[PDB]
Amino acid sequence: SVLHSTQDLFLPFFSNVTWFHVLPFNDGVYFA
Amino acid sequence: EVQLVESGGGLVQPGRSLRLSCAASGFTFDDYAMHWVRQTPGKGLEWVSGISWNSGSIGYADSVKGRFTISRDNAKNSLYLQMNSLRAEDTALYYCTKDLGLGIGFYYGLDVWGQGTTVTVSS
Amino acid sequence: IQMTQSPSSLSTSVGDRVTITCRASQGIRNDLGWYQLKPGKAPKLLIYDASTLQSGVPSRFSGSGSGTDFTLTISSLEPEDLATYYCLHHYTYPWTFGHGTKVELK
Amino acid sequence: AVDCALDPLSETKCTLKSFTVEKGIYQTSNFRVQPTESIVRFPNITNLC
Amino acid sequence: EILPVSMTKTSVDCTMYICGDSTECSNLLLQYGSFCTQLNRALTGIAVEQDKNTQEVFAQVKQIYKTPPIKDFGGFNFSQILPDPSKPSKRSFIEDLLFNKVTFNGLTVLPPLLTDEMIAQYTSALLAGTITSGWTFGAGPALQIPFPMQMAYRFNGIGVTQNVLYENQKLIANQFNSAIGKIQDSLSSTPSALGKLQDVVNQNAQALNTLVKQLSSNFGAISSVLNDILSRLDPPEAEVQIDRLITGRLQSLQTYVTQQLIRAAEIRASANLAATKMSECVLGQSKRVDFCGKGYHLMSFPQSAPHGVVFL
Amino acid sequence: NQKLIANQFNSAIGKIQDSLSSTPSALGKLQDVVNQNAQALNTLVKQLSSNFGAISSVLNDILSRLDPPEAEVQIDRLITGRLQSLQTYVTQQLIRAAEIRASANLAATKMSECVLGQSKRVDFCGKGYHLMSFPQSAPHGVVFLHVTYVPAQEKNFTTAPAICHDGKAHFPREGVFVSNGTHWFVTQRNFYEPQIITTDNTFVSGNCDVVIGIVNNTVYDPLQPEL
Amino acid sequence: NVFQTRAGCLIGAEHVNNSYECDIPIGAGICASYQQSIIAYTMSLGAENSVAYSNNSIAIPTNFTISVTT
Ligand SMILES: *[C@@H]1O[C@H](CO)[C@@H](O[C@@H]2O[C@H](CO)[C@@H](O)[C@H](O)[C@H]2NC(C)=O)[C@H](O)[C@H]1NC(C)=O
Ligand SMILES: *[C@@H]1O[C@H](CO)[C@@H](O[C@@H]2O[C@H](CO)[C@@H](O)[C@H](O)[C@H]2NC(C)=O)[C@H](O)[C@H]1NC(C)=O
Ligand SMILES: *[C@@H]1O[C@H](CO)[C@@H](O[C@@H]2O[C@H](CO)[C@@H](O)[C@H](O)[C@H]2NC(C)=O)[C@H](O)[C@H]1NC(C)=O
Ligand SMILES: *[C@@H]1O[C@H](CO)[C@@H](O)[C@H](O)[C@H]1NC(C)=O
Ligand SMILES: *[C@@H]1O[C@H](CO)[C@@H](O)[C@H](O)[C@H]1NC(C)=O
Ligand SMILES: *[C@@H]1O[C@H](CO)[C@@H](O)[C@H](O)[C@H]1NC(C)=O
Repeated sequence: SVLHSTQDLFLPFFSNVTWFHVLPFNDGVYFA
Repeated sequence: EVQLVESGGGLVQPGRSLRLSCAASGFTFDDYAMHWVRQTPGKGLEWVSGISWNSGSIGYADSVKGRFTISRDNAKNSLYLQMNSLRAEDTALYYCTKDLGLGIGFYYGLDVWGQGTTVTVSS
Repeated sequence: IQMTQSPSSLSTSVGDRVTITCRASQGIRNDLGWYQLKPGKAPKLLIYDASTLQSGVPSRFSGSGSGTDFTLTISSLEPEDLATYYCLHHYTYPWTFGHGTKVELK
Repeated sequence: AVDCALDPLSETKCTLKSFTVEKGIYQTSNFRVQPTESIVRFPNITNLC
Repeated sequence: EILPVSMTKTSVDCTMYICGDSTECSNLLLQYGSFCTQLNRALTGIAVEQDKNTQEVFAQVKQIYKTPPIKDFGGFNFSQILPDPSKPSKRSFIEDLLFNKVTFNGLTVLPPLLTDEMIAQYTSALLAGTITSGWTFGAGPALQIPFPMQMAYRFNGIGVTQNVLYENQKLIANQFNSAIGKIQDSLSSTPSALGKLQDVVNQNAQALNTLVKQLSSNFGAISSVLNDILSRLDPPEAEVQIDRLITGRLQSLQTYVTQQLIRAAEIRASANLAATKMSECVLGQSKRVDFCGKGYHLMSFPQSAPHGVVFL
Repeated sequence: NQKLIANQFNSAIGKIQDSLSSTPSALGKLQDVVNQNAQALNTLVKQLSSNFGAISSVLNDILSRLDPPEAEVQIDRLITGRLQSLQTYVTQQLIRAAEIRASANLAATKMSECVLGQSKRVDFCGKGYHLMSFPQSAPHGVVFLHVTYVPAQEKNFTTAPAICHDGKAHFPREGVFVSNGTHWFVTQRNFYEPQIITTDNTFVSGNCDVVIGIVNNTVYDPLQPEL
Repeated sequence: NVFQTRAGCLIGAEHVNNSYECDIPIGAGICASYQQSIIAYTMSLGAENSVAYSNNSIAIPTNFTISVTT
């Protein structure tokens, strides 16, 4: 029940990510 | 029946001095500000100078500043413009007008316009 | 304080509403006048202050606007109405006239 | 969550630490102009100490 | 009577002031981070009040009033207070006189919400309303009344029968006109006439100079130029030197901010008094002994002055 | 006009409830006070998590790791910072409290002048001519309901300073001389109640020469018809 | 929607010729309101009401209104 501000999160909001049906690993990667 | 009559407009050599007199009739002269307006043949109307009822407030156009003097005689009902260092650009049709206000306060505008006089500056 | 008047010229038919716009470099509160100039005739004071018509001026002419932007409107054009129009600010010496707008029949 | 750098409104929320922002004008950032390049001017000396 | 109403709005960027675009200094300043925010917030509050002060004193009536284009209202001139085209901002003769007499890093000055022209227009409206409608425009619908008759009402308030005014109208008018004439001379001759307003200006400037000067103090560090320390000592050692500067510069801001808060409070008190006088002295006839001048009060006129108001 | 006045008063009171409810910012002034105090207190609490240059912001940790000689240095940094944080807080409260005190004094004055009497100050107790005020308690404050009389529906009439009868100037003892069309009357200034000019309501000051604007008219005499 | 103001450059607001009562203060006599896009306009001091002033004319109220204020 608190709002905390931190710099840990690394995913930019509303960013178009590459779509695939070797990819460089740059400062972490989000996989879905 | 307010009538403003202009006089003293004539051909003048450049650099000479000329005086314009406007005669006022049909209204109380000491109850309204007076203004001078000139119509250039090739250009739109240009405001030249304005004087209040008691002569306390006087204004001049930037172009004519320092060469033109406006004076009024309340007793004689006459408006005088003195022109010095005349130049070719000055040639125009000069009109004496009557301000609706007193040159001070909240009401302004040129209610009455005289027929006008022609001044030509040429060599 | 420079006054800019647009359009420089317009052509309209009789019975057509006419709008003329005058703009000011700095705010002039409500001090403005609209003057009608006809060839061979002394200029005439149509409107003073912002929207106050002079006595003896037809109702068709109307004045609008405040501060920087000011507008003059003629509900219906008439043959008599075809003349140049000028806007003069009365805010402070020196008073400055606008370039002027010429109205002519199509 | 709120991404502060996404847009000005988002940034305002981060500064006010509240998701809801009331009507008004809020100063949330400072602006600077970055230097285009680095220029070094030294004396012209050939002699070696 | 001359009353200070507002002070200059100043905003200081704490980070830029303490650290000159130096990332190293900024990281050190992250410690005790709240301090920076608290400072900016405090100064912001001060700035907002300044706008509030001005509105309370001038923006009370929201209608514009104009006097008729006549030379005398029953022999009372009123010319000096009325607006003049010759004057620079269309201000009155007296107001013009008043404005003549008064004379980087992260520091910045924020423009006042109400421009001088707007304030001038407010004063004129108040003045016009009083000359044409007496004290009725502040209590509801404004109703016209001949000025000569208005003065008769004022005389009854002080306790003198109205006949006295009508039988000495001419004399009273001359006396009034003469007094107004002296006002102009008085302000001009007495250089210290507007000292009260001038003091406000000097204090603010003085404070700001001191703040700027402080940036050249070592506070115990090898140098007062941050770039130098950064350009000489290595990171571990530099930290020590930078901390000294941060501590000193940080303290300098707090002192400045604190003084402004206390000083601002004084101005606010003054503004509230000015507001009261505008309502009681200008928009009505006061019975308080010396609230509106010495003697039995009849009427008051408001004239705008830089960062303040002048009441006649 | 008792009935009319009563209805008007009742109607106004009815609107009060609606006004406060509709306008969310109606009690903004009181709300601001609450927020400022809370804001200040949050900041003070937050400051306890700042290092101020020490290895850590948790006192127990430093005590649980470094030895006494070294710990002193670290603790001093924290003490200095935390000490400064309090002074800043205290200073703000002093200045803020002063502002509230000024406000309280004004509230006290209004209670005595507006509620316990009828004030003549122009806008000390609402806009218009003050009649009476009612006090209502509000959280950390007070709300005053001011009842005022506002004139309305004005009409324009010709006016004269004095009336010249038999060479004697007549001045109204109370009110003003008004004229609708060709009839001259004397009326109270605030409200229009025309009454015939008579010796009873006017007083004689002198001849008819000094006054400027005096108009000729007849001043009725009550005694003459009986006699 | 890039406009220049004494306060500074303003973006995302559309200049409006009409003057309205101030809603959000931008400084230097400029205020911003949400009317749907945000609009920037010069604030208006007030409406023009002028009593006809004559030397022999007076206006007397013929009615009254009782008002309660908070
Ligand atoms: C109102 O007062 C002004 C002065 O403030 C009078 O105007 C001045 O009159 C003198 C001569 O008496 C002139 O020399 C000045 O040039 C006038 N103007 C100023 C600004 O001083 C004016 O006469 C007075 N009004 C009446 C009706 O007497
Ligand atoms: C008011 O009444 C008096 C007296 O009846 C008028 O005084 C007369 O004025 C005229 C014009 O000047 C003179 O010819 C008479 O001789 C005056 N009579 C007396 C007895 O003094 C006065 O004029 C009237 N006022 C108006 C405005 O009609
Ligand atoms: C004074 O104003 C009141 C309203 O404030 C008038 O009362 C109204 O009269 C009209 C008819 O003319 C009715 O329809 C309304 O219902 C009345 N309102 C109330 C609240 O009673 C009153 O008539 C006015 N007085 C005069 C003399 O004009
Ligand atoms: C009220 O003013 C009007 C002009 O607006 C005028 O015609 C009328 O005569 C005035 N009323 C009286 C009683 O004089
Ligand atoms: C003026 O008002 C009174 C009021 O009773 C009336 O008797 C008189 O006839 C009126 N005169 C007019 C309307 O000319
Ligand atoms: C009122 O002014 C008029 C001009 O509008 C004038 O004729 C009349 O004499 C004046 N009245 C007084 C009492 O001065």
